[PDB]
Amino acid sequence: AELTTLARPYAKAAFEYAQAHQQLADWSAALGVLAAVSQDDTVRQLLKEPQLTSSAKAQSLIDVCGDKLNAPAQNFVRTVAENKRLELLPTIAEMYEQLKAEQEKSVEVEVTSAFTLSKEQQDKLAKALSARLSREVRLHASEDASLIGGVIIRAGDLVIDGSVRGKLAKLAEALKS
Amino acid sequence: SEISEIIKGRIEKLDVASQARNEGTIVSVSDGIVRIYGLADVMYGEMIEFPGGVYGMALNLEQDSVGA
Amino acid sequence: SSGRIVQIIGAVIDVEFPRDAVPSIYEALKVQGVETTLEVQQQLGDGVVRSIAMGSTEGLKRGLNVDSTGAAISVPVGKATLGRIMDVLGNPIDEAGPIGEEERWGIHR
Repeated sequence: AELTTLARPYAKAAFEYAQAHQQLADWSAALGVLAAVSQDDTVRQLLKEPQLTSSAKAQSLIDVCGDKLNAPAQNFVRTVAENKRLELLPTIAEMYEQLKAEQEKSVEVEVTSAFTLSKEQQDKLAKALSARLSREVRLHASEDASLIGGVIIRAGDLVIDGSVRGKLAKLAEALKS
Repeated sequence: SEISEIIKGRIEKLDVASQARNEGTIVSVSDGIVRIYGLADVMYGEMIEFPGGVYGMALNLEQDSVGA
Repeated sequence: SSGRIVQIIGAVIDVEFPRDAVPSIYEALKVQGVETTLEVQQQLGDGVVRSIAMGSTEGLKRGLNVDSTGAAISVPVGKATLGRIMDVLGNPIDEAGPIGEEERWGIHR
């Protein structure tokens, strides 16, 4: 199955508890540190040994994180380990942020341009995107010399291409016919 | 990143046991088939040595284990 | 050391044991407080063994304690067995009382 199909129940349970107790910020840090720690090459190896029991894998991961996990977050790691799903931690953190972003009415937007775009232009783009998405947009600008001009915006599955590269492809498709 | 020096310092104290590429551990036993963890260097059709002078042959080299 | 029943599906029962006390293949196990014996068929890993019951499963529950006997099913042999009726485990099923056995042998050879 897709890792997203298996991490949905755990991400939803952690989000409902964090929301009901007003701990939304705390759990973003706990899940983020568990995700990062579970992917380091010595922890990645310890979480695959055949002689360790589920409780020892959970305890080892709890001791490494230490103070970056409250009592509820420790009960959650013990639950994920007992159900044999510690490989889902990076995906659980990713899905928890999606639920939190839609709760706070915010959207993460990726932007690529031919040349560096100034703060005035970034805010001008953000204003329009916020109006159509009816969400607080957070832009992540980046450079791509492949484009000969313009910008390409992407927010989830929505893709708006204003780059002259895309315009040159449309011109080609209309003349090759 | 999220890996603080404290977190990095704690990870170095873990009792992570190193496995040689020529060694493995029996995970399950059933109907004449033995599944083994490790054996990173074993070749398809190679002979495997178990305790008490018993021998097996590696036939399934899967991503996480060897079926002998 | 003792294990605990974790799953029951038909005649097949799964029992979980401490990782340093897992019973051998064909070893006989006894369920605490119930007159039922189990024979280990496979070692599934993670301290779990799969077994078949040598009695009715109507009285079984998840979480019941299970004891390892240290050997395969052992039955009485020799002259004492003549003129007697026995079950799979070697118990007398006639009303003539206990068998005057002097030796017991494992059924696997």
